Amino acid sequence: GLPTMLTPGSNQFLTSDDFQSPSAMPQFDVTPEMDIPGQVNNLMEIAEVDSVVPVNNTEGKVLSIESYQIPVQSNSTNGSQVFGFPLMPGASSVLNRTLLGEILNYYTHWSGSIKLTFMFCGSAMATGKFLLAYSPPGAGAPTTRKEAMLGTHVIWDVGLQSSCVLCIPWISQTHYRYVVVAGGYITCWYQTNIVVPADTQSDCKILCFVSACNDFSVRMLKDTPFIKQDNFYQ
Amino acid sequence: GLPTMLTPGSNQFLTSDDFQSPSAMPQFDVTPEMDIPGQVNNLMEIAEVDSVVPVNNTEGKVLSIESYQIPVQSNSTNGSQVFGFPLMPGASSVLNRTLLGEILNYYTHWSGSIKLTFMFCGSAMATGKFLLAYSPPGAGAPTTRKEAMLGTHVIWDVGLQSSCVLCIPWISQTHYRYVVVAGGYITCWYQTNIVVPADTQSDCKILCFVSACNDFSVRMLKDTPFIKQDNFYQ
Amino acid sequence: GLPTMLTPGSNQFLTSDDFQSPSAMPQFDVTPEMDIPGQVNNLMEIAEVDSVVPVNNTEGKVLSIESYQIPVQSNSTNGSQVFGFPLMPGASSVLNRTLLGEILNYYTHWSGSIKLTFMFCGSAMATGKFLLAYSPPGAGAPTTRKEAMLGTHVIWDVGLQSSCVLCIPWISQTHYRYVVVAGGYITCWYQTNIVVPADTQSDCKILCFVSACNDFSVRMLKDTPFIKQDNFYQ
Amino acid sequence: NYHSRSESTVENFLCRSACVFYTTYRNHGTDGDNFGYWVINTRQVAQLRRKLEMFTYARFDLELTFVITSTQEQSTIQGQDSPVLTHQIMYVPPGGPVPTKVNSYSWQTSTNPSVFWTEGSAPPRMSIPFISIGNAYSMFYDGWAKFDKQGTYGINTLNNMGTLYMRHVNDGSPGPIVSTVRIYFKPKHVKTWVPRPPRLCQYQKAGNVNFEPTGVTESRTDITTMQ
Repeated sequence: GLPTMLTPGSNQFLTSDDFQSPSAMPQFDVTPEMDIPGQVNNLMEIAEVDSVVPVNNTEGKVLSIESYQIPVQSNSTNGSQVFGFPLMPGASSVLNRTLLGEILNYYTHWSGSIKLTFMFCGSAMATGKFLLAYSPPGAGAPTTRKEAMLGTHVIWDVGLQSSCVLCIPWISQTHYRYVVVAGGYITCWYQTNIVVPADTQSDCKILCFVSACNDFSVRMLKDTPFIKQDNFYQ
Repeated sequence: GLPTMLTPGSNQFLTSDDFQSPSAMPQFDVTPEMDIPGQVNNLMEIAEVDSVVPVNNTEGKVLSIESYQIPVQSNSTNGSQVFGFPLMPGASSVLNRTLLGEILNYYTHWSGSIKLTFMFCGSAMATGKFLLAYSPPGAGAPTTRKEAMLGTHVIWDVGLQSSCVLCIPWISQTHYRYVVVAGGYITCWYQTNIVVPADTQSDCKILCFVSACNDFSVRMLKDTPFIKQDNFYQ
Repeated sequence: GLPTMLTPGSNQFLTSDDFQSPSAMPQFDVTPEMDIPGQVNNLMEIAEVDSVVPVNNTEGKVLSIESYQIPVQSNSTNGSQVFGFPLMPGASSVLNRTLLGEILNYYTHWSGSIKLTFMFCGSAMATGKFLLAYSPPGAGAPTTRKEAMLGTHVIWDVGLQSSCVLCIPWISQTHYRYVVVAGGYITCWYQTNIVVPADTQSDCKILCFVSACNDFSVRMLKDTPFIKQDNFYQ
Repeated sequence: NYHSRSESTVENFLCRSACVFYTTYRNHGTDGDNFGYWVINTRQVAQLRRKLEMFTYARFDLELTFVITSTQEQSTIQGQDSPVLTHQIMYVPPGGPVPTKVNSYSWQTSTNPSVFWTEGSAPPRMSIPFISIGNAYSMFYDGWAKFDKQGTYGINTLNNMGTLYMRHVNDGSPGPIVSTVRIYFKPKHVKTWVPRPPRLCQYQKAGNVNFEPTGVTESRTDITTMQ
C-alpha cells in the first residue's frame, strides 16, 4: 500500500555493503564468550611490537639466522660503515618482512614514526662507540664518517649502554604516503674500534629491532603481496 | 512514492523465517480455549519424568518385558557384577529409547545431570547389599568389586531401603556435548548375597529408572533417527 | 511486510535527480580540508571582476593585443565617433568572450546592470574631453555628437580623471532576458581633440573594462557555445 | 589529535566480503551428481587464511552471499523456452544429514536451513552464528584429536562449521543449463585473541601447517648498500 520508488542501486550486490543478513540458525544459543587472554582489537598492537630486523640480507644468509646479525669486525678502518638500509618499512627488503612491514603490506597508505632499537650482543667487557646517523629523505646516504656526524646522529657508546633506541621522525609532504616505492637512511659508522681484554677470537654482533610509535596509522586495506595461491588449497 | 531498495534476500522463501502470513479465513471466530488438564510447555517436562530403563538388553529379551528386569541371582560369587551400562542417554541402547533418550535423539546437543533410580523388587524379608559404582568418563569400567569400591559408589542395602537414587554429575569439557557417540559407566556389584528366609525358589529383580535433573537442556533440534518413512502414508 | 505501490517513475534513471549513492569506498578516511586561499562559492564572483573588453575588433587585430586598445587619434574631426558597441554581453562579439560574457554564455537567462570602465592610457600632460553616451534599447545608435549629447551621456574630461566608470541600467520587459540575440549602445565621441605639449608623435589609447553589478543573476545553465569536441580527447 | 586507526581494527581488517568458493552444477545428469557442495572452511583461500591465522583464536559469525548465474549450453535441443530457474541452497549444520544424491532425503531438510532463490532477484543471503561447543574457533591446535593416531595432529572437531549444498529446484528446459554459485564470505562480530606472526612460507595443504623453509626476506648485495 505504501508507495515506494526504484531508487537506483537496488537489487544489486555491492560487495562492500553493511546490510543485515537473515539468520539461517535463529533460535540457536551460541556458547558464551570465555575470558581468553590476549584480546587484540587493532593491528597496530601487532605493529607496536619490536621485531628483529634482518639487516644482514647478503646473498646466502637469508636462509640462516645470520641474516639478523650485524657483524662488528674485531679490527677495521675507523670511519667504516657497519651497515646501512633505507627507511622503507613496506618497500625495502630489510624492513619489509618484519611485523611492522608485514602489517604495512596489507595497506596502501601509512603514516607515523619508526622506532629502531640497536642492541649490542658483545661481551660485557667490550667497549666502543658507533655513529647511528639518520639521513632525511632526499639528502642521500652519507659516504664518510664526517658526513654522518655533520647530520643527525647519536654516539652509541657500547660500554655505557648495550642498547640504543632511535626514533625516526615523520617527514613527508602528505598526511599519508604509499607503502610501495623518499624515506631516509640509517647508517652506522665505526667511531672507534671495539676494545676488549686482548684475548678474544670471534666477533661481536648487533641486533636490530623495528616498531611503530603511537602515532602510526594505515589507511587503505589491500591484498598482501606475499601470499599467493594458484587455486583453492582443497 | 517512498523510495526503497532491493535489500538482497527479498522475494526468497527462507524456510526458517518468522514472517506474518495472510489469513485465509479472517472474520472467522475460533472456539475459545478449554481448560484441558495437562498443559505442557516444554519437552523437559517429559524428560524430567522417570522412565523404566531396559538394562536386560540381551538377545531374545528385547521383545519381552524381561528386558526391564535386572536379574539378581539367589546364589553367586561375591563381588560379581549385577549389571553395567555406559552413561550415553542418547547413544547407548540401554538408555536410548527411554523418555529421556527419546527426547535427546530429537536434538544435537545436550547438557545436564542424569538421575538414576534403582528399585529392588524382591521380598520384604529379603536383605542384601549392592555397590552402585559410578566411573567418570575416560576412567574405564571397573573389573572387580574392589575397583568399584575405591571409586565413587554407594552401599545400597536392600533391607534398609528398596530404592536408591543416584545423581550422575555433568563432566564434560564443553557446555554441551553431542547426543551421538566419553560419558561414564554405572556398574552394580554383589557386596553380599541376597539373604531370605531359607525357603524361596525364584530370583529377585531390579528395576531401573532414568530421568533428567533441573539443569537439563538441549540445543539443536534435528530429525529423530528412529521413525522412517519411504513416502507419504496416504 | 509493509505494503508499497509502484509509484510511476521508479526504476528510472532521471539524470537530474538528487538520490543518495552507495559509497564504493566506505570506512575510508579522506584527508582533511586545507585552508587554501581563494575559496569561490559562486560564478558571479568571477563575473563581478573587471575584464578588458576587446573593442578594436577590426579584422586582423583579434590575433594581437591591439584588439583591446581603442585608438584615440592625434587629430580628427570634432564630433567624430571614437568607438561604439551594443550592450549585448552574451551576444555581441565585443563583450562575448570577456569574463562576464564567458559566464553568461554558460546560461540561458540573465539579468542585472553592466559596469563599464574606460581608462585613458595617454600622457599625464594630455587633456581632452569625450562623450560617453548610452542609448536605451530600441532607440538606435546616435549618428552625430549632438544626438549623443541630447541623450544619456557623461563628459569624460581626460585632464581631470584618467578613468570613467559607467553603470548601464537594466531595461527589459521581463525579469530575465535570453543571453542569445534589444540591449542598447555605448558610443564615444570627440568632444574636444586631445591636447598635448605640442611635440608628440604616437597616439593615445583607451582601455575598456566590463563587469557585473551586485544585482546580477543567471538562471538556466546550458552548454557554452565556445568549446567543442569531436570525441573524447583520449 | 592522532591519526585515526579505524580501518586498522580487527573488525575492519577481517570483516571484508571475499569470494571463497565457486562451483558449477548441471540441470541434467547421468547420476545424481547435479549438485554443488562446499564444506565451510577458512583455510582454502590464501589471503583470508593468512589474515585469520594472524591470530590464534577467533570468534565470528559467517555471513554468506551467493551469486548464482545460469548459462544455456551447446545445441541439439530446440524450442527451449525455459521458465524461470529456482535454486535451493541448503545449509547443513554440524552433525546434520549430508546428501549424497541430488534428490536425497536430506534435501527435504527437516532441520537443515535452506533458502530458495528465483533468478533475477537480489542474490540470496544467510548468516551462520558462532557454532562451536568450544568458546572460540582455533586456527591453530598443538594437539591430537586422538593421541593414539599420529595423523590426527592439529585436528579438532570444534572448527567444523557445516556444509553448504546447492542445486536446481527445477530444470526449466530439457536442454543443458549449468549454474555457478560463487559463494562470498564475510565474518561479522569478530573477536580475536593471541596475535601471531604472519605466515611467511607459502601454504601447501589446507589441513596442514607444513611448509618448505623459506628465507626470512629478500636478499641484497651488501650490508651497506642502498638500492
